[PDB]
Amino acid sequence: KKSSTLQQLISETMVRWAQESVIEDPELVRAMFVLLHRQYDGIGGLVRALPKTYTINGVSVEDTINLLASLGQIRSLLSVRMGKEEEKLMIRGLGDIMNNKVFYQHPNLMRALGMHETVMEVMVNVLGGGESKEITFPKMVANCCRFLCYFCRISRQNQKAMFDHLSYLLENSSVGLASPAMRGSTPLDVAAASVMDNNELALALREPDLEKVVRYLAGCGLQSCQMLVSKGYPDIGWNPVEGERYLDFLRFAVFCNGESVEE
Amino acid sequence: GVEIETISPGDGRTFPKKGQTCVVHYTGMLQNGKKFDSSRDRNKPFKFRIGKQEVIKGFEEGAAQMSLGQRAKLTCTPDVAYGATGHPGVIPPNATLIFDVELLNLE
Amino acid sequence: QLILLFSRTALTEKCKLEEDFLYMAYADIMAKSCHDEEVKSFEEKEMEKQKLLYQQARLHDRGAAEMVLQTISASKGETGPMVAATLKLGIAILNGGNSTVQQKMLDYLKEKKDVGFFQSLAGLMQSCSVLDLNAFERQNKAEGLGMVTEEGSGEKVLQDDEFTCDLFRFLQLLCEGHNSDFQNYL
Amino acid sequence: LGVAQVGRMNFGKDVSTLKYFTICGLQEGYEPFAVNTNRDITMWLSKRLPQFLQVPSNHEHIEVTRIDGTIDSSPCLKVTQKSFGSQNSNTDIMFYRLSMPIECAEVFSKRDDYDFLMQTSTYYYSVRIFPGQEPANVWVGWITSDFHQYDTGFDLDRVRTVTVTLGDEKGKVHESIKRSNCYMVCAGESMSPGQGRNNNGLEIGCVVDAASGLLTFIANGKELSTYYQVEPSTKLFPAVFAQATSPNVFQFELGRIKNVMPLSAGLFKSEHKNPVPQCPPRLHVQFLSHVLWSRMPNQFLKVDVSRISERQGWLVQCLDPLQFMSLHIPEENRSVDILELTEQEELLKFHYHTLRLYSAVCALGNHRVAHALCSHVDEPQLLYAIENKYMPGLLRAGYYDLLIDIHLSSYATARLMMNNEYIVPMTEETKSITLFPDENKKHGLPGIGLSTSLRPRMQFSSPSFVSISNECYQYSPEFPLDILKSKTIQMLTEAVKEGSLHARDPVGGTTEFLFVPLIKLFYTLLIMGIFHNEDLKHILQLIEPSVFKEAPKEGLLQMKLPEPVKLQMCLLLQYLCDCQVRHRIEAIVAFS
Amino acid sequence: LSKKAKASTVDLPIESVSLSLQDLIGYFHPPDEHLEHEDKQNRLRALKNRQNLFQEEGMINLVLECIDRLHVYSSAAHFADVAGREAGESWKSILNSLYELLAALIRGNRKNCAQFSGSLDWLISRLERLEASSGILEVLHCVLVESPEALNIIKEGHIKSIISLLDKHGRNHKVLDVLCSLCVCHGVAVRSNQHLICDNLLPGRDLLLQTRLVNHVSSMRPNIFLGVSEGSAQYKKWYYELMVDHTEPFVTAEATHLRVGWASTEGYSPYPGGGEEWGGNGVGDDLFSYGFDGLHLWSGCIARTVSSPNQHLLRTDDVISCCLDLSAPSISFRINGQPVQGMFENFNIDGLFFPVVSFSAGIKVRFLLGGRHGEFKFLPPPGYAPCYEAVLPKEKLKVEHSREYKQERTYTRDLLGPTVSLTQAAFTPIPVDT
Repeated sequence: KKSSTLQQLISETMVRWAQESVIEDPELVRAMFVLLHRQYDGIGGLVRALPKTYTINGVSVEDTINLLASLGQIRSLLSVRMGKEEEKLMIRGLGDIMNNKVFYQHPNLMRALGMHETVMEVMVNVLGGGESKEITFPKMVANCCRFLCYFCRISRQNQKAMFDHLSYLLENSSVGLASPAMRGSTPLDVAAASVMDNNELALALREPDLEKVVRYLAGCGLQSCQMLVSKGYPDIGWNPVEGERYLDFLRFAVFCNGESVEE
Repeated sequence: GVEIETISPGDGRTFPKKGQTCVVHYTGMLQNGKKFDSSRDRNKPFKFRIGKQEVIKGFEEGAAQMSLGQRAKLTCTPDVAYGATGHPGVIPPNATLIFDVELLNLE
Repeated sequence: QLILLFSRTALTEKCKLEEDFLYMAYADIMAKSCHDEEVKSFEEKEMEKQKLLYQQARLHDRGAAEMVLQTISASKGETGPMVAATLKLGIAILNGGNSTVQQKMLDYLKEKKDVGFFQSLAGLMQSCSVLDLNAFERQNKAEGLGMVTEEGSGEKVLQDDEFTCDLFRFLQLLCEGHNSDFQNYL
Repeated sequence: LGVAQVGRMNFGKDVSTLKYFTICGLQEGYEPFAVNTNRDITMWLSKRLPQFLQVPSNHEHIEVTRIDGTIDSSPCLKVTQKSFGSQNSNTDIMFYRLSMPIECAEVFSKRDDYDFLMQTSTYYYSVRIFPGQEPANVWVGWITSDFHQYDTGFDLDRVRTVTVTLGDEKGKVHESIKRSNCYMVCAGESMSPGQGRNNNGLEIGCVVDAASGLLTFIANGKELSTYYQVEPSTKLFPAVFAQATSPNVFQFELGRIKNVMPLSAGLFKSEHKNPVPQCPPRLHVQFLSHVLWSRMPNQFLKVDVSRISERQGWLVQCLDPLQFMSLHIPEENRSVDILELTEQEELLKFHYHTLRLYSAVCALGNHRVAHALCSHVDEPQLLYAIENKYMPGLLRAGYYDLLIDIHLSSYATARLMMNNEYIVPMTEETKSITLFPDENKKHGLPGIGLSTSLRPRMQFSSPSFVSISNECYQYSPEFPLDILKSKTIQMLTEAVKEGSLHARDPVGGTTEFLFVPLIKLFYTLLIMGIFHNEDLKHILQLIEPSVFKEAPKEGLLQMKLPEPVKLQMCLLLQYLCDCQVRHRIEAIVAFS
Repeated sequence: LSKKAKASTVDLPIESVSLSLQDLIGYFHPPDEHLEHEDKQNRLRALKNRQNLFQEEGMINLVLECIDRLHVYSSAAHFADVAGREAGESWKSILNSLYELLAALIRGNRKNCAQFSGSLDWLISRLERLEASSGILEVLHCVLVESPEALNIIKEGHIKSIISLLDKHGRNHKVLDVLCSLCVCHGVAVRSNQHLICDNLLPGRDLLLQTRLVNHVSSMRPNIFLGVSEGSAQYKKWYYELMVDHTEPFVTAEATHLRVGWASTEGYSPYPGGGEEWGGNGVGDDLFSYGFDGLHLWSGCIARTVSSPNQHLLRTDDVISCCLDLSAPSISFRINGQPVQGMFENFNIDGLFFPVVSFSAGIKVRFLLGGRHGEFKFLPPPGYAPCYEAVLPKEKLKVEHSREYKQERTYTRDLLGPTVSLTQAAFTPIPVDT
């Protein structure tokens, strides 16, 4: 009989195409079977959509729209190679998002949107660009780190979400430790904020992360700072500036809420 | 630097007063005859306020010297159109511009 | 066609096996179609056995066993939903010690000389985790402190128990029935 | 057809027109050449006006070699004969020229020294007529793009010319301008003292002062009496009219003389300040020839002519507008109907790649570049390319993609990034949302109905190059979306109707070229969300009349489409499923 | 051979190098399309392994060194003079084979293309050379489409050099493909590259083909042929009028075309000479026609502004009177009875002249030829004869299309061959020899 439903129409059309011809396009085969699975998994669509649905009152419509526009600009900045104009746009977008009140009063909305993750891949791409040599756009990287720290301070759930990305931050904790006036705007600072004043996250901290931090501290204590001595500072045999940062991170790891984590 | 040649005469009495909004249809051409802009292509009359620095000064003066309902050919030298820098991607540096401008309405 | 698509994706030379939501979905679909789960009589048991054989033939007559082997080889010893779904599908196809499926897998392995399959198998075994007393103690300390886990229950102790069980069950099913050839091949 | 011959071709587009088809051909199984075609077959015809084109490598009479300039010898383009002194060898005047012109200044001002050398606007080239070739049969000078006079008896006295005389009201002639398309002097007349041509061949040097538009000629170091005064902005092609009386005929020597630029400096903007002579590969020798076709237009202007009366005379009336898209070749100063590129394989490929580059430079939200491109490709051009049925498929796809990328890609991607997110303001409109339209639990058409989920705002900036606001570089340029959507619906309906019978003349030459760009444009419009209510209902009926009816004619889903068209239909069905999920989410919130 | 140590004692294995280069190209040949998927994957894996081994052994640097040592010479003739014949006619082939080998070595290999970033600047410096242009272009295309780090080093000068390659070598779509790769790679746009390419390629409008929408223009003429010749019996002076009942200035986005005047044939041939026969061109767009648009005198597709009392573009209720003088070659116009301060003169008089008007859509005009074929709104100048007096006794005065083909049905269209020369239009009584 007639399908009379989009689900049935799609299902029998895909089956008929597949059994009528041997499709030579892997992309076409993938699209056909994705459509078939979507038709046969109607509940799965809701299972995927409800985590990403969110309701708001009529008052916050305008500033929610403004936040969504800013987040759309930031997301569009992903498919563009990073430059000075891109840095300016990202800085102004992050500033607008911070100035918007919905960012404060709806942390769950931000977490569902995954904008912290978006800033995270922005930072990882920019660090990878010139990871070997001196990184570019320190102002933008500092702004991203400040945004991530603020996200961590907003709520505990955001803190856990950012803690889920701890391994990379400790891997690239040596971004701007030497540079002064950038304090509080470093991936190490983001990791410290993610592990700050949260006992369950201090417990979730594992030995390899602390081992990496101690390895970095040992390297700083063994060698001088290349960029300091390049500026022309005396070549002492160690790196107090970065050692202090690593010691501060270890302090945050071992001390929480006025009591020491014994393990 | 702007020189004007009539094509279809206007009323000859009404002229754009200061602070008015001139509504025109313009077709832009380079000196070699290659079109670069035309409001008739977009099918939307171009509105601009006189003396408020909204358009290039050559077009500004050409529209100022025009009566209502008139059609004119305005030639603008580079120093009154875009200077030595030009417009990136559309007008080359040191380019003289020719505009076929019809003054539809004044408001 | 679907199985050929998955097999070509697995056979494509890649540094790492990317996650494929389509692959998880359809591997689960095929595994469920295979297994399809007052004592039953001998006639009922024979009916169930022959029905399972027919359902397994529906897949292994279209390259499902080769697909499973290729995906396991492409996993390169990295645990994840890819290899988990692949192992579940392999178990579904090999349930009951399917001699035809065992023969097909052994023939494919011998004719391809796939060292990567066994290398990835060893890597998966090494990556399989065990009980973590440190994690258990930390979780017990958290519970004593009383902090409510709004997220899911902490599974850091023996994370992929079901994955370990299904990997070793797939290994056992590969040798069920005293399959001497594949026992020696392992 | 020869002299005074009249014929009529019938391709059998209408079988009833054929008068002898039934007698012989119908029973034998012969089909008319246009038995299954929805358009008139384009007819090409031999071109009456000769045109300049590059000398072929397999030409039976002409051979051209490019001697590279040495440290002491200037670069040379040597024009030489192939089969002189043999049977049926054509002995006729041939018209050679250089592929690139020298353009005079827009406004006429009214040992070599380096400063004068760099600041001069005077260019030189020379033509060396070889010894043994009679100079009386060789003409050296300049021509414009208007030269098309192929005459076996060429002489300077039959050159097309005119004089425009401008004076004021009281007579008093103010200016007299002589205008022609050929500016040459005969080598035989230019010689004057008879010599043996043994120390060197005849070396006639042509000099153009472009700042003054002055053309002068030098015979053997002495200025000839003949000179020319060309108009401003005149493009003069170096040229030689030679009749072959020797194997080796002449050389375009692209050298220089004292205090004069070479020709390459004038021809190429990159080498404008380079006094070193050059012969880049773009500069080649073209010759006048008749071996080329012309494309007859598929539609002519409708002209009404009637003798009104003895007093009123003859009335000629024309009202129906017609337009064609003209492609201009810059270095040749000529234009051609873009529909003629269906047989110009190199130009078609280059223009398709140019369209791809246009897409690339504005790809991924480069609104400034999009506004810049709006000057080169405008809305009339885009709409004409979209509608035209005789456009080559490559250009059709390129122009569809260019339209989408300039005007629609930014907002389409902006909404696609959010599509998987559902932010529902909780208002009375949201509360009014229900899962099913009425008590009868029948699914409504996807897309239609009230939707309250937050979506990005759609804004566009009007592209104008006379303003200096510097604020329109945000947002994509404005396009007539209402015209675009209506025209797309009409075009897709026509495509479905004509392809249901599977004609042999699809738009673009293939059914994929017919459907892929049009369906892509329709999908982009759907993604942007311009379609609403009635238009969506019509297009859903086009997609599938049976399922999507509101409570053989086959929709696209059952038309036996190719693989790219199947992929695009999969995209459309994916969007419809996404719309259904969006509606479900809104209804769930409303109940909640 | 360099450093002025030229001799025949040197060893130059030209044939061995050529054979080894051919073998290497065959060794690095990519798999073909018709192969099965598994074989294609195996061949790709083997090729990638070969490329990695060669790169780790530093073969790319050796190939670059060979390329540099070969380009120290200007051309094949120079290399032949320096080294000998066999080297001279093997120079170009060896260089092309080396470039092909480099492209095969670095094609599809991210690591190799990333390593080639340092040498990219040296590669682009020799694009202008005709010998190595195609090979350098292919190598650059491979590197750019593979390595983002390749794009991260491209500056304004390199893009300008590529655009100059377009300017000096002609229309090559591979250059456009290279520019597209510069603009976008791996789904990531580069604003710097996009802006540079736009600003350095588009505004010139001198390399890429330019597109414009142009109104169709039709031309109409009476069946009257006016000519001057020795021994002819044709009156020299002629006069006619056109009155414009209606004209829409802008039927479309392009200005309406309407020109009036005289056009000449090509040597007693009835059809108009030297003009486009389909559309876009009107009176005065060649050197065979002379037109007047109300503001300009058109001839040779060049317009000169001409003064007249209350000068304006041709509009409704305009009478344009055209006067032709073949005795002293002249064409004059009068608009609404007052003279137009401009004139055509000293043109070719070896053909046949006729009244002509050209137009786009949106006009309504009326030819006034005098007599029963229209009534003149003004008085023709003394000694000027109206155009209706030139009709042959058997011929009937008619206004028809200037060109052969018009809007008809396809199967009713009359395809026409070449037309016989109209010698009978000009009458010259010829004596017998004496």
